[PDB]
Amino acid sequence: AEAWSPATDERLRAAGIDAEDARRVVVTALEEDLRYGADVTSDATVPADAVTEAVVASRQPGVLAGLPVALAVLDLVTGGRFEVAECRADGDRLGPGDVALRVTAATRELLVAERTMLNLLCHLSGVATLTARWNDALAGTHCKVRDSRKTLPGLRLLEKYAVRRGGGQNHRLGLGDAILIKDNHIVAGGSAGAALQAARAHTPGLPCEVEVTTLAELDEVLALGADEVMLDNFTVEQCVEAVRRRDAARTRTRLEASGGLTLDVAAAYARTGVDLLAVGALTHSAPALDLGLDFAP
Amino acid sequence: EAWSPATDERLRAAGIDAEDARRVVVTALEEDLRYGADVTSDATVPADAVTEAVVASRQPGVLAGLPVALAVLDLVTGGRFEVAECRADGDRLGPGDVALRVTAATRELLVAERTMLNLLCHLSGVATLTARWNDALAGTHCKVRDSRKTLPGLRLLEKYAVRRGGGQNHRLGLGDAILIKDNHIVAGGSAGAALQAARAHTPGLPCEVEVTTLAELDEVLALGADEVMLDNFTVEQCVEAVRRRDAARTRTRLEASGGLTLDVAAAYARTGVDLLAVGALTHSAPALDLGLDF
Ligand SMILES: O=C(O)CCCCC(=O)O
Ligand SMILES: [Cl-]
Ligand SMILES: [Cl-]
Ligand SMILES: [Cl-]
Repeated sequence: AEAWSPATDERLRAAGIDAEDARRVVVTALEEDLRYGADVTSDATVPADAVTEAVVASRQPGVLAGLPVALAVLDLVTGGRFEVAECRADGDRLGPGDVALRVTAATRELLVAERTMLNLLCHLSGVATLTARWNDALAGTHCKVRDSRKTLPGLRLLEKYAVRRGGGQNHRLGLGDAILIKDNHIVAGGSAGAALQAARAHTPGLPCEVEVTTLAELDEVLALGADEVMLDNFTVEQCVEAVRRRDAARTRTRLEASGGLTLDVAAAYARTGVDLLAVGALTHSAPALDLGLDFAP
Repeated sequence: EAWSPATDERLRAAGIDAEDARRVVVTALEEDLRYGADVTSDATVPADAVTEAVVASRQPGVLAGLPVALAVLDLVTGGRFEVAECRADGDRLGPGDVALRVTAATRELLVAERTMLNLLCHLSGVATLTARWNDALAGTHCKVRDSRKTLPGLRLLEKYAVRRGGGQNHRLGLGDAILIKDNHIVAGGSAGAALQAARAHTPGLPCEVEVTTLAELDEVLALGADEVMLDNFTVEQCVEAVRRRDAARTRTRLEASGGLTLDVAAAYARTGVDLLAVGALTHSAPALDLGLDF
């Protein structure tokens, strides 16, 4: 059905969704479902001229994300022949039974679109829902939660979007848009300070963060006025000490805790005064939110 | 942007679709490289540096995706890498067990590693969760199967990982088997009518029909349905369903699904049903924690 309508492109861009990446994801997903042939079940049991109303409804409480992409799927499958009666916005809180979308379209085309629409909605809503749980554990502090490059293959930009819809902040998108010095770079470079100085000199225009595993490495990069330091697998007490040394250096380096973190210790870490938590699980281990598509009776 | 014959051979020996795997790998590398080169490593790691690297598990689980991770490394290095040691997909790993030992240019490992690990940790996570469902079903004849609730773009690799965890696949897509769902019956008005229409249309294609009530079950058992999916039946309703199937004396295979979770898996396996269809295997599998250490 080759590409959807410009109205759908505008809705994707209005939402901050990368439209070319979303097209690749959608076209690929439909292909996974249709490469063995037409929908035999529906073609045998549903008339070609049937049209129906359908409701996308949540079965669990959580945060909605990906509804513009699901509409792009339906737009593509129907060639634009659908009408929306009702829709919630990405970022909205849903409870069980809440209706996220009500649409009318040819019944056979809804049956083809349904599973691709839901696989996208449920995963992205699951990401935004988990992100919101982490963000809520940070209430009462100024701490924020951030994601990582531990995304699922092919879904990076959509999952980064979902993290934003859940109240999280995006970490860098790839290897070339920001520096993140890690232990292999510190070993190679000769010290934490040497790696930090080499990165600053090689690409002075990029954001620069250095990950440390010890308080000794932290002292080095504070002495060089690093803008942002990732504290790798620090205990809560080591974070308090790290924050103490940061406050005394009066460089106002941002501190980001990472590694060894779970939702039940997130509030404890935020209380130490670190500025950020970096959480891989937001994208690599987010349980899907259970949404279903139900035809009108 | 092509890998070696040795990799095509590896993927085929494993039963992995190579064209799909190429699409997944190339797409995933582009996600990481579209903003420019690995500026961090280019500033700090010598261009001539070479290192051995170990993929090791931090947690117990089942390995899956290792030939795909090697295809990533093959592409990034242009074939310039040495394998010293490898486990096989489907092997059980414990903490510290070494899945893979390779030697390559250090900068190329640093470009390859996160793509390799995103694939390896996800697919091993799918296989690991599948294996836990299989363990809960041990001592019964009930088997676990997956579904079309796969992450977009990852269907064939995720279905592969379910098999490596000891699970069954059913339909790969919409076209390869008939599965009459609740929405088909809503649209038609009758579960028995939908079954007969499907049977008539393509007599040799096996029909599975999904029911939500014991009265619907009665209706399709009377028509001699070959396979019935019990949608959101409780444990007690499945026992009742097995009873009515036995009383109707049909050979109908019974499958249960609908929000199934691991803490009730072992109970559902003792209802008499033949299969549990579990969406969570593919849409809610926690990643297996694997790391790559120089
Ligand atoms: O949408 C389909 O084609 C199958 C969906 C199975 C029912 C569900 O959403 O739980
Ligand atoms: Cl935004
Ligand atoms: Cl950044
Ligand atoms: Cl196999």
